[PDB]
Amino acid sequence: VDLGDSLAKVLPTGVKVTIRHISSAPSPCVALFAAPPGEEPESTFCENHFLAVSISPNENEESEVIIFGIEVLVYGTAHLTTIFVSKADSTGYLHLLKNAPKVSLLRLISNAFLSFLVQTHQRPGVRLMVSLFARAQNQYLFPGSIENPEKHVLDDRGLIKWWCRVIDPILREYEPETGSHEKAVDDQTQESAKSSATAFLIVPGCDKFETRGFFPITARSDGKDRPRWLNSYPLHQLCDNPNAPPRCLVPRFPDDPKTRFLIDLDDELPESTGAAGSKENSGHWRSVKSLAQFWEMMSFRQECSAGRLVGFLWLVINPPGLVNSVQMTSSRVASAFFWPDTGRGHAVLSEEDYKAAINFLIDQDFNTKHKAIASTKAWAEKVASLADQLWVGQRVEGRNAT
Repeated sequence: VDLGDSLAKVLPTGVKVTIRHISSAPSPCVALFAAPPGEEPESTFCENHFLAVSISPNENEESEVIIFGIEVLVYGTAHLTTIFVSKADSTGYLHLLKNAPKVSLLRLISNAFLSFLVQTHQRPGVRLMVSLFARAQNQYLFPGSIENPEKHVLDDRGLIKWWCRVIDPILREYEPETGSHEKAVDDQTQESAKSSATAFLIVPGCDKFETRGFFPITARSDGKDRPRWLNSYPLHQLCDNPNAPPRCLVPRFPDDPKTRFLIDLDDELPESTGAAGSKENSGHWRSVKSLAQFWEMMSFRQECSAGRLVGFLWLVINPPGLVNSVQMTSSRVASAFFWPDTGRGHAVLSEEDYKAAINFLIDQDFNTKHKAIASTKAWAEKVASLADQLWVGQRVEGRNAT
């Protein structure tokens, strides 16, 4: 599968953009889930992906300006692939694109990029998850672009609805499901031979009725027996032991408001925890006693109060030979699998060079058209240098006529 070609098929006819997809090779990382007492963490690898999208305000000119950046982290264990969105920002210069149709190009791009990474990181028989948290914030990517009067940002509620609309078409390429802890009918052999999926959304502070307000309108016509959007956390699909302490049941992503909370709660534990032969290693928090209580208390954190909201999204995909009733299995040992490389970027950088590529971009300026155009040329050359290529990326022309 080709990213530029996938993208060309969804972009409106005549829309021309340039893409640079850089990635890093899978390298060992800290587990997404904390280990329960007496066990080691699951062996976990992470692969960084970053897509920069630019336009040329005048064709047949070297002049490019970046309009969008999205970073996606792909985690792998023996039993779970996790595709996590870590960064996504615009610059506000998309308007410089002559004849730019009304559909959110940024939505189409994000959809296509995630779709691409799912197709190329899907392993046979292994559950795959797309995940993100949605909230308005100080995204690293493009400093000064906030001063650009043409950059239009959404608030928390708008971002949550936006991200669900990004996820919805990915979700609906897969078969409906009936329910994990639901009746064991003959929906077992049906949903198993085909790739299936459900989307899960939680917005702490919002009840089951208000939360449905965030769902795409497509959800109105799904049958009661096979909903595609659910207001809950898919615990039994993500965790092998739903009875382990709550600190083990929630994934820990970079810069995530919920991880910030997890870390504060972890600090309520005695420091004797983790130490050899410890008697203070139940892993139980002081102020929060269950997973249910974790989500409730999330709603009182800074990111969820005084008018702020954050939405947490999990798209859980069950490949053929797997239904949503099959509980997650553990790869832990009591106290390296095959990672297909078909969705690598235009440039595969070392961990060090990838960091330098992102940091260089962050160190640039996007306050005005002229400064952003200069920042774009500069970053493009830096990437080329790190990649040992003369020019990185490719140009894409939309083909979608519908």
